[PDB]
Amino acid sequence: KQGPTSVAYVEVNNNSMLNVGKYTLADGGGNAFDVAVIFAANINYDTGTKTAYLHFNENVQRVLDNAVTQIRPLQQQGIKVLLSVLGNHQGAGFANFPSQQAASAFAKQLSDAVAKYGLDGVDFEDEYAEYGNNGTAQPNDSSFVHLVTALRANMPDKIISLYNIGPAASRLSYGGVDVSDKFDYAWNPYYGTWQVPGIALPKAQLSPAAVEIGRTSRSTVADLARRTVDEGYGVYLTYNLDGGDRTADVSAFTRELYGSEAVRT
Repeated sequence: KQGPTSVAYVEVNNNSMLNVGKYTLADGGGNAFDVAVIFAANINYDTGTKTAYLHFNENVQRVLDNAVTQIRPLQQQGIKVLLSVLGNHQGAGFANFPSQQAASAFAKQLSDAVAKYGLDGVDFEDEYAEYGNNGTAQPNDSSFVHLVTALRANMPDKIISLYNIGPAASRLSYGGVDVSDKFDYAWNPYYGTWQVPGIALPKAQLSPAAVEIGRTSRSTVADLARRTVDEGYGVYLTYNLDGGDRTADVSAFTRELYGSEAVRT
């Protein structure tokens, strides 16, 4: 298979990660999706101790406890699986840590989860944090840089991706360290649109197109897939793959990205 790397986010609350592996290219090809992303763990806040922590709802936790049956089959196929983290309405966000050590400790919880669950990386989604709640600070300049630096130092061989959105996304430099280069990918968060992430990453590691399997039009899927290749970008993001027969939606993008149809099951 040759072309942009395609990513599929799966809302494990109502959907199976295992559906990402059922799509392959009709030609010799290979997987229709290269990266699967578990949506989503959260950054919560312990108000009494003034410290943020990595929270996993029972559903995400179960995908994890059951990684041998929910994740390994994808990984055996060659599919890289990422854990995504989101704000959770608790004041604490990625651009919110008060010190390097606080940001580092959260970095550690992420790092450990990647190792404990044999994952391939972490994806950051700075949305819904609600900076200010529970006496937290507003976004500061150092927090996200501290987090990324610490996370990358812990797992130098894993993927760290940025969901282009929120305060953190534009706070990539503090001190003599710009953490842009510490990211493997950055993608557009808005479905059915083309929005080039501003992060100083090469076009091969960026995905300006964002489509939602099931809610974004088929002509739009092809158009953004074709534009991805033509413009020189190397990543293509698909949001919310379900368990329905999405063979034709997947083919609309595999055709442009790799010159082939998709086949399911």
